[PDB]
Amino acid sequence: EPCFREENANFNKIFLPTIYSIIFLTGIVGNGLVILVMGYQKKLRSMTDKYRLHLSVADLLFVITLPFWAVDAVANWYFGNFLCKAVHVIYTVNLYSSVLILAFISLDRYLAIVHATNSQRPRKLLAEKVVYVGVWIPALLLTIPDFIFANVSEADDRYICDRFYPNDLWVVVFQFQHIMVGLILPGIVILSCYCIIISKLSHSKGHQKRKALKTTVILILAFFACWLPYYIGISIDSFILLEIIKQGCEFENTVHKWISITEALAFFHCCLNPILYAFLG
Amino acid sequence: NLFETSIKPCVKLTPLCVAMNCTRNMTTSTGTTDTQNITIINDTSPCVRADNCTGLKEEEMVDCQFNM
Repeated sequence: EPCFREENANFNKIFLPTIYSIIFLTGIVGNGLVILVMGYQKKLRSMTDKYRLHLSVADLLFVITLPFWAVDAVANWYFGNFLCKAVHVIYTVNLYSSVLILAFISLDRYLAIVHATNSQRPRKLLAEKVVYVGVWIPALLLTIPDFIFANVSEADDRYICDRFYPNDLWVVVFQFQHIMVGLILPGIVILSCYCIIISKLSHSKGHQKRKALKTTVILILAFFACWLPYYIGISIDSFILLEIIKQGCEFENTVHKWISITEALAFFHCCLNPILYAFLG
Repeated sequence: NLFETSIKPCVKLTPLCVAMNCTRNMTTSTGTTDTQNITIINDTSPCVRADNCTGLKEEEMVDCQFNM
């Protein structure tokens, strides 16, 4: 090899803004309809709905700023350093807090099915006071490095808004900690929650009654199905940046194109609260 | 005089045999089969730019300790 190179493929240069724009408009429409019918009207019924409000709010403050990425996918970031910093920190807080409250509703259903008698005030505790300190506070204190390191750059011709790090090992430290807090430990927590949920629901097969779990089950399954190929892509990129799986340059370029299309596919995770609300599912 | 003044040596050495104890750190690299094909290699070759192109062997460096 003489060197390495940067190159975006020609097909996704038009394909990524299409996905970005369609998810932008369905995100703003669905999140706006959800907040207008629920938060302004105070028409919510169960304790899951407040978490759905939080998901809608975080989804909003992702999706209105997503057109800046829709511009910068094909064009140059002549916007500014502060705008790039802001869009990166809000992308990361909406990547974190959605998984956090999705774990929280699994904990809520766990508390619902087995502790149906000896917990009523804990529901309003974990839905009113615990939410602020356990969702937004960790998702803000995990977003100091993209507040303090993020910058724009003119690398040759291109004005680039992109996550920039001092060396390569910081990237894989972020990626390993990112997959382990974004998929892995919520994986075990949510998996244990629903495992105990169905294990003690099997004791009461003679009284099925509600079946209100199915909304949250479809939500967790669709969210993990949208986000899993992004996680395996960044795991493969971490493994090639530990230079243990080296094959060549064009393999890592195909990894880059895979990352682009799988993040575009993982952005589908926005319209899962309002679509399921519209289906009443 | 220009050679001595321009690039100054770090160590200047005069002729005197001094007994010393030296260890041998063998830098062993095995060579492959000798290829006799001609390669007119210019400056635009990919091996010279990455500086990973087949050249001379790594000679065995010697560490020595001496008291003077």
